[PDB]
Amino acid sequence: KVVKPSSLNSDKIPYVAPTKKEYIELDILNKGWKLQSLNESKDLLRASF
Amino acid sequence: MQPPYIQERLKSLNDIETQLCSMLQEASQVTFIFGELKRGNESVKPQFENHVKQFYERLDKSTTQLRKEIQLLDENVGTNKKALGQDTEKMEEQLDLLSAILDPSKSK
Repeated sequence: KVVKPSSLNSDKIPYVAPTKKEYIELDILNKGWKLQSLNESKDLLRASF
Repeated sequence: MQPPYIQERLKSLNDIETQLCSMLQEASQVTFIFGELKRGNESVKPQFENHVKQFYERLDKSTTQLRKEIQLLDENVGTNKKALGQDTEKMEEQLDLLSAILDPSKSK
């Protein structure tokens, strides 16, 4: 009822030029969240056991 | 009481679930130790090998013994009945009571 649906149309945008800046931090911080997940994994398993 | 064979069968089964409980407990300690191993202290590193080896050897032989029990089930096949004599034994005891009634020197 809001609108006749033709809303989403294909479009093109270029990929941002890569560098050392963001991937290394992205992956080390992913390491951080997965070390977190390991910690809560161990804690939950200990509580369950 | 039950014949002995059933007695050692139930003892072996009880040993089986106690071994399973020990396996679960050792899983708990190995999960515990891996956390600090990931933390970064290498002192408890030697204990890790021992814990893993004991965990695996506890997991294996328990299942092996249970397999032996299930195998025993295979050859144990072929290897109110009491009522057939029940009245008789009742009969016996009743007459015994009469004897106690019949002799006044034993009613003390």
